[PDB]
Amino acid sequence: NYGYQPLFEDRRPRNIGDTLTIVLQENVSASKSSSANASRDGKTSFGFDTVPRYLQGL
Amino acid sequence: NYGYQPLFEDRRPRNIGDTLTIVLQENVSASKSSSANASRDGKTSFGFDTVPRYLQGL
Repeated sequence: NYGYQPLFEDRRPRNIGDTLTIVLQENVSASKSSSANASRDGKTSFGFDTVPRYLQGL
Repeated sequence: NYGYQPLFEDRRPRNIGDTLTIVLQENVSASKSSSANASRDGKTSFGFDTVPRYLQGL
């Protein structure tokens, strides 16, 4: 004797020892990315190629 | 016995121990960028290639 068994209810595990099918379908995909940058360029110049006479002391 | 179980309400977790499915879907993307620049160019010239006689002292 197996006890009350339903007639229209789906066949589910109910007690200890009942078997159940597991469809293993795992798909995990995690990602991360990052970046940082900095730049700085400078040029300076001053040339008195021909100095006038009133400014040759400076 | 499991207590009052609704019939048309969706199957939600209500008490401690109930299971809930989480669909992990994260998509975060932050960005920032900036720049600055400056420039300055100068030329000056004066040439008395042929100096007139009344101006040869200056």
